[PDB]
Order: sequence, then structure tokens, then C-alpha cells
Amino acid sequence: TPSELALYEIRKYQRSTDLLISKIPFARLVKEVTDEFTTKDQDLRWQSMAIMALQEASEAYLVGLLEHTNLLALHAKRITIMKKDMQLARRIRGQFI
DNA sequence: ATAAGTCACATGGTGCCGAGGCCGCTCAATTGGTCGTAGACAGCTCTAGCACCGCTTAAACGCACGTACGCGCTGTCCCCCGCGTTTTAATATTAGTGTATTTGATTTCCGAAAGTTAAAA
Repeated sequence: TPSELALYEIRKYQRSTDLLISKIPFARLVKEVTDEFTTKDQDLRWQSMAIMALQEASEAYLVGLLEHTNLLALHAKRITIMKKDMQLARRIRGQFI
């Protein structure tokens, strides 16, 4: 059952209490973002714990925006989200757009 | 027979070994006490409120009604994905070095405090 399996999947990671992005990717991503933001001479270290908190804030915001963008698609009487759709959802939420 | 003497006996006491029983030192923050000052107050006066009428006619609400407008309608285009598959790169392990932090001893730093006075509607 495609719908049954995928909806069950929503519910199980919906009630899962934990972060879910790939980790070594996320860590190297923040590392290179700091490296490019930082310059020639001053370089910055990262422990486990900062990377932690960064991750949780990113997860929480993107999931919140995710229900909102899903909802703007729902308001379009559809179930795909698009560029314009979410672009807007976020931008209506205001920050960073 | 008995003062000397040997002797064993009996009790003394001196020495060392735990050990359970008091003790000693320190720092928490309480509370005890005490200055000095925010706090509530002591006559108070007047502010902008908020009625309290007493008008007017500018909004406004309904009376009419009308295109605009919506809202499902409807062929159909399309696109998302449910997988199925190969990839594919995400694991998550050791690692020592290379500062990163880091915590002592100062060691200057500097502005709150105490005069002294500049300035100030």
C-alpha cells in the first residue's frame, strides 16, 4: 500500500522525538560555512555541542516552515509545494525573505 | 634450733597492641545587631477627565440593483513518486598534534567615591 506505508511513515517520524538530518554532512556543512565566513588568518573551532544546538534550531525551523508551506499548498487545493508557494509561505512569516 | 640458705610458689608490674571513644579544625549561611537611607506618607492644589448638556449635518444605514464575479466545471495535461535499482557516500570507527582553554600571580586599570566647583533654566 503506497499511501498506507507513506502515511505510517509520516506518523513514525512525526512522533519520533529526535533530529533526522545526515550528520557528518551537516557537520562538514557548518564547518565549511564557518570557514568561508571566516577569513585568511582567524579560524574557529567547533565542539560537538555547538554543532548540536545549531542542528536542533535548523531542524525545528525547517519543520515549522514545512507545515506552513505544506499548508499554503493545501490552500492552493493541491498537495505539491512549489518554489513560489513555499517561497511566499516563508516570506509571509517574514524573516529571511 | 636455727641463721643462713636454696627453692618454688605466688603475686607484681612493666611492656606492647589494638580500638573504640571521644575530640579539632574548618567553612555555610544564619541570625544577631546596627547604621542610614528608600519608602510611605501630609497637607494639597489643580488637570485633563469626563461628563452634561445643546446644538448641527456629516456619516451611515438601509433601499434598490448590477455588473462583476465564483465556483464548481471539465477535458487533459502533466508530474510525483513508488518503487526498483545501482550506485554512493554515510556511516563510525582511531589519533596526535596543535592550538585552545586555562588558571595561576600579579599588576596595573580606572571609575566609583569624595571633595570642589563649573554651569544652568
